[PDB]
Amino acid sequence: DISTLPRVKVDLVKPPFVHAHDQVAKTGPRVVEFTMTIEEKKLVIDREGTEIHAMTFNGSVPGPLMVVHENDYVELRLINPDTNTLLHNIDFHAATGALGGGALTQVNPGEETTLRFKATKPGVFVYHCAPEGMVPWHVTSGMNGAIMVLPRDGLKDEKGQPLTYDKIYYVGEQDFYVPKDEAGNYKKYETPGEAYEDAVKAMRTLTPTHIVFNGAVGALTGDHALTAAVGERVLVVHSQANRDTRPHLIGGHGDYVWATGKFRNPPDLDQETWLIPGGTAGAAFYTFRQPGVYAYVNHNLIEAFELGAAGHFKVTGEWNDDLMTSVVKPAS
Amino acid sequence: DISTLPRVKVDLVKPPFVHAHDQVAKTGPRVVEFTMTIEEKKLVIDREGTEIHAMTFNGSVPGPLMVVHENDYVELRLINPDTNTLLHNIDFHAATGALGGGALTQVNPGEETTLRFKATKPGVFVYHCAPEGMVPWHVTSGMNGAIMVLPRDGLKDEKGQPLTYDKIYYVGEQDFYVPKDEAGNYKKYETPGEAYEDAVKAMRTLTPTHIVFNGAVGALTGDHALTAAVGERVLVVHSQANRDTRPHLIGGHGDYVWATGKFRNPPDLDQETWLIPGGTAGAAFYTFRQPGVYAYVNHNLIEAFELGAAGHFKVTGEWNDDLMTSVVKPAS
Amino acid sequence: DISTLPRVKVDLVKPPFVHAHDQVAKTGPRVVEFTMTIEEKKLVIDREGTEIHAMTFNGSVPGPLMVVHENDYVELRLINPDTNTLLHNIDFHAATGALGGGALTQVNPGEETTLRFKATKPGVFVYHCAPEGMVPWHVTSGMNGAIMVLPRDGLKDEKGQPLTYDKIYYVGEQDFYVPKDEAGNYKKYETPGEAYEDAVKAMRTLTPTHIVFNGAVGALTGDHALTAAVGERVLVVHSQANRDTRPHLIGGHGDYVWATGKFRNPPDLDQETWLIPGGTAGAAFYTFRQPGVYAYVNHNLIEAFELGAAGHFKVTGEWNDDLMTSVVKPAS
Ligand SMILES: O=N[O-]
Ligand SMILES: O=N[O-]
Ligand SMILES: O=N[O-]
Ligand SMILES: [Cu+2]
Ligand SMILES: [Cu+2]
Ligand SMILES: [Cu+2]
Ligand SMILES: [Cu+2]
Ligand SMILES: [Cu+2]
Ligand SMILES: [Cu+2]
Repeated sequence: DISTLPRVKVDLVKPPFVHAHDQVAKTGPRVVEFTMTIEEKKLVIDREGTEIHAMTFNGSVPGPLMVVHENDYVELRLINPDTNTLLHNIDFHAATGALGGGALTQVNPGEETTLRFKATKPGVFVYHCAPEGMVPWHVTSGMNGAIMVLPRDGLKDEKGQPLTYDKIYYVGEQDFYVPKDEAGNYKKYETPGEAYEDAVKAMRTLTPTHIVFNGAVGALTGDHALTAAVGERVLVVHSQANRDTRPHLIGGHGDYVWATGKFRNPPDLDQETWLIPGGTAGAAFYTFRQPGVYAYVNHNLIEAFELGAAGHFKVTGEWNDDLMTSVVKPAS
Repeated sequence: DISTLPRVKVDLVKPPFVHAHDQVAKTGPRVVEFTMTIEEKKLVIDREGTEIHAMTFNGSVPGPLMVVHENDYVELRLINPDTNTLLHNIDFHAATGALGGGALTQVNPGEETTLRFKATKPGVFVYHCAPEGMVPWHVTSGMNGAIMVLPRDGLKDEKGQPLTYDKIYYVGEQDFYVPKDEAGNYKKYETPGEAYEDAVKAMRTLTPTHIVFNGAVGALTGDHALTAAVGERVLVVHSQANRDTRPHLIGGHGDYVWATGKFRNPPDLDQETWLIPGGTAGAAFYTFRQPGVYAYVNHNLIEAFELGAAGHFKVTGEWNDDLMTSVVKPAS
Repeated sequence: DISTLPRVKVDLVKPPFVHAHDQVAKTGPRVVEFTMTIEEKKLVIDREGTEIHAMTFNGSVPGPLMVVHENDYVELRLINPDTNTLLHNIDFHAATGALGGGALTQVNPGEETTLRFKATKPGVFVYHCAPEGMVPWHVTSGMNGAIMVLPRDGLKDEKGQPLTYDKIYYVGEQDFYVPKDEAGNYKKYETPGEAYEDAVKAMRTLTPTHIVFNGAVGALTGDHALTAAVGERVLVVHSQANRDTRPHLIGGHGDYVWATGKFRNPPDLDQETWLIPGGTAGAAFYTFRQPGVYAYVNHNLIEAFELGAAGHFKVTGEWNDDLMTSVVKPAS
């Protein structure tokens, strides 16, 4: 009887940060209560000042990472305020039935709904909006995120030994398809209905105009760079709701990688680059061994360095000259 | 001596259905005899009525799924009737030597040939036409299918326990590259020779105009939706002869997935989405747990919902409110 | 103390050949000394005579395959002669720290540098040039290669038994993005600075104009076809620094495949086609069973047969009619 289970309310945080949770379950199964509010808003996505009408869960692209344990129940209250103009819903790849919840969560502006589902499979999973007849538009406008369902005894390596992370970050990679005129400049629109056929035409090229981490070119750089220290074990969760991506930590590795994100499978070891299929979330564990700046990129380098799919880690600590050294510094 | 083996003639069926076979081999190795007749025909591939000149094995896109056991011999009689205009052949990725049989099966219109090969590796494998100098044209005009070579003791899970399916479906995903004029309308042609350079130019964009299951937008929907019942174990074989695809069952999972299709490898567990590389067939096993409509899609959602790469399952049975429930239905 | 280790100087060879090495380490850890000289040069990449300004390590696209054992130290002397015009550096995906060495190896023309790093993870790894603000231009102009770090006890199969290769080849697959005018003809340029914005614009299409093995259409064909004999165990290392590829040996298989190239993981068995993500190197082991010509291709067949991503193996020996035979040769 689900009514006899403990309930716990989670307060979500903005990516790339992740709400507090326990890796190993410290309670029995619980109903884990989340609330998200849909926000349609203008977002500046690049250095040129290109501004799109984003569709978001909780004001961010991506939506927040939700974290539960296997065989918990996830209960989501989804709010569509009357300040929005569109119908939205939510589909969880973690859930079973009703198009992942999409069939049960259609909310017009001024409506709310509450969905409960049992998290029966451990892994990281995409969630996204999926309104009938409009699915790729919503998803490619930013309306996606991920949920992590941890095994009750936490993560394990290929030999079944515990893998415990010290820090976790969530990188949502978003492909935008900003409509272009024939000269190649981005077009702007006065209503969603007036933008829609042009959105569809831009999507049908299959060529994103921008591919960004955390919602904008340069979002995970500067004062918003990811951080770690030498010796820290970091889990990076990475999702892409629509298009394949190939994450790579420049100067590092994926020590243990679940490229398709499902923790019942043994991880791949020592990866340089891993492929996360469109519509999947993956997770990579790394222990930093050197200080300095790392670039975390989609290793289609055009996507990384021309279209925006790159962020930085700033790592503190001691340099290890055994692992790498300049023997002769650049000279004539 | 192959002449001392039993011979069994198979009568093929139209995808997404699969000819009758045994999962566990009930005989010793056999020569399994198949016949396919090449048919060049006009096919309407979308709701707008876009009509292409398809090149098919046995009148269908994809070609039929052939099913044998490891170390059977496959004997194929390939017929190119004099009503066709082109040279064709057949390459099996399951076979060893002679470009998969392609070098030995070149048939002009009015010719036939018979190829025999030993199915030495268990898995699902693409087959396709591959005439010298014209390969991608034939393949992207529909001339591809798959063959499943089952282990003699049937499929096994990651622990080596039997996995037995109740139903099997074959989804062939086809990328078409319909030539477009500068305004973006599809062009039409009076002969294959007159279409060819325009075909090549359209292929060189690397951007399909259509991506469809079972040969047309909406082919696996409505009265042609895939079916199952709650509790049924279903194997979905999915092939793509030219381009990567990322299947996803909306509302379900791949309980056991061989994303690159080869059964000597342990399956990946609990997949949301899996990547099948171009030129590969993969196979996903799922036990349905909820009734209703599921969408089976390529999870590039643009490819799914704008370009045609989506089908439906209709699943009968009892709803499980423990797994998913609406707690508060959408309301003001 | 690294000064007490043996030093061994390697003389590199042109791809697809690989310098001589031992599969099983016959010495303790060593400092393995390599020298590469950067060469900017004009290269004819297709049958039409399209000529690009290539940027190379050691005069070749790809750069040479370096081969060391796990926990060796790699010491590279990188030379940028004053005959070149650009700044270059080198990033090794095998290395840990300083952006894979990129931060420590920036060499102006007329400069050289020496980097040492410990090869701590066994696998095949990409290396490439990565100058700040210009990364995809250098990489997509040919400035990439791979390094193989073998386990000290050589390669092993999925059961931990030795896999020993008789021959090894390195296939570098390169995506070029040759700028096109509006009519679609390739443009030509009088300086790198004058080409750069057009390079960027061509890259931003995400649609390569050429995809080639060993630096040009047809490079691994004819007198430069790869060779083997029936019964020979061949390892093919394949890298792609920027874009996903899906290798396939037409008429063969990948008996044992490390699609993401890392030897601590068990190989995938019996692959028809495998996906190597952009920014990764993979390795496939095959024992030839039939003589004749094989085509080794990217199984996006458009990329293979229209854009250049295809090479040949010529295999000597005895035909096995048990594995494949023409029963009835093509006839009326
Ligand atoms: O085929 N693009 O996901
Ligand atoms: O690179 N397309 O398969
Ligand atoms: O998304 N191309 O690597
Ligand atoms: Cu929405
Ligand atoms: Cu989805
Ligand atoms: Cu054909
Ligand atoms: Cu093929
Ligand atoms: Cu360079
Ligand atoms: Cu790199």
